[PDB]
Amino acid sequence: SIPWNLERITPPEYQPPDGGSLVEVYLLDTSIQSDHREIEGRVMVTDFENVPEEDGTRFHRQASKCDSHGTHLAGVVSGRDAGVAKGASMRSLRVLNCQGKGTVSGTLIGLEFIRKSQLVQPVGPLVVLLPLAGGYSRVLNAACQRLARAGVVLVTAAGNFRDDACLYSPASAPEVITVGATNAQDQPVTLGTLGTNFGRCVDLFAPGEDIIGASSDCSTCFVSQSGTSQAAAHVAGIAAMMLSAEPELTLAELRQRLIHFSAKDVINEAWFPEDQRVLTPNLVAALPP
Amino acid sequence: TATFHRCAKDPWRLPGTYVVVLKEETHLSQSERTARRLQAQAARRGYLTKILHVFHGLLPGFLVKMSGDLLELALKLPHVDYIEEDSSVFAQ
Repeated sequence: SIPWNLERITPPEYQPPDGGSLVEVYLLDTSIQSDHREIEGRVMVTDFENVPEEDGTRFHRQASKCDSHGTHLAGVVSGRDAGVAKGASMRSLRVLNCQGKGTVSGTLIGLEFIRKSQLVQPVGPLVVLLPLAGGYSRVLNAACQRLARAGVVLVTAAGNFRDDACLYSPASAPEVITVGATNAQDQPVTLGTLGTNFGRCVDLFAPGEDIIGASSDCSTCFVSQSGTSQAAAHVAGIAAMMLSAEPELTLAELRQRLIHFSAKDVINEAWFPEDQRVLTPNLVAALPP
Repeated sequence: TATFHRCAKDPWRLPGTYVVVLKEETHLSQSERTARRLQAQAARRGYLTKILHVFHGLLPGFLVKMSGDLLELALKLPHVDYIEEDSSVFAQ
């Protein structure tokens, strides 16, 4: 009757009809199918684009393929039928190409564009979703830390490398809320021979396996996807809902609310390497009652 | 004390493009002048450079397309905090 992940984040059909309406969520991702019925009118496509050229001289830039990742994530955050925060407005920036590849420099220019946009026309609290990862980057971590210090909430994917999230960015930036992925059995997600990252740089886990969301194959199509990007999108939606109910929350207070309302000790720590079990938070995100 | 950094995951590096990060309170006018000074010093050594972007708002600095041979010279520019070689990010 309801996608497993929306039931999982509901404290024990998906009820909130217009959650997160005071918040604007910026998405730095691939292109999006902005006329998909699930997200039409809810996502405003900015003029921002900074992407590297695709690999392979004979690449075919089909819109359904190019838009797959970003369209699904925009749906997870604010989608009409399958979204977490159905009242949140979104603004999309294109920093990933058709193959899902971007650059640290393009991501930096995008984070700057968000701050410039805010200064020109301030609205309510902002949440920035970064469903991407690269190697540890001093400059990307610094840019995230500065935007967080300026009052903006950042949420990122822990990474899908079954490795310590501290070796990746923006996952390793302490000021960013870093999200790992769990499945319907509340266990860490396996993705081929890899899976969710773990360790002290992860703040919490959220549903990230077989997540129903908008499919760019057609204007009413839905598809299931898995990964720490989907888990981060759940936390961006939960944060938009918490900030819309309590708009005066600081970043520290919001982080405290996310931990307090999470389900505790449901993950079997045996999945993580031995030394990472005490360092990895045993928390799965949920909405407040 | 200006330092150089490049991605530890060697296949994810993007050599030839560098983010020159200036000290925290550097003003935009100073960032633009530092980028122009880099181009002039590089040209005296026979190297072309291209300033792709000048940063202001979060981090002061600029993005430059140039040979990494110019990195020792670039680290001596006024206001430089550090220089990072560009690298890849991936959808998760």
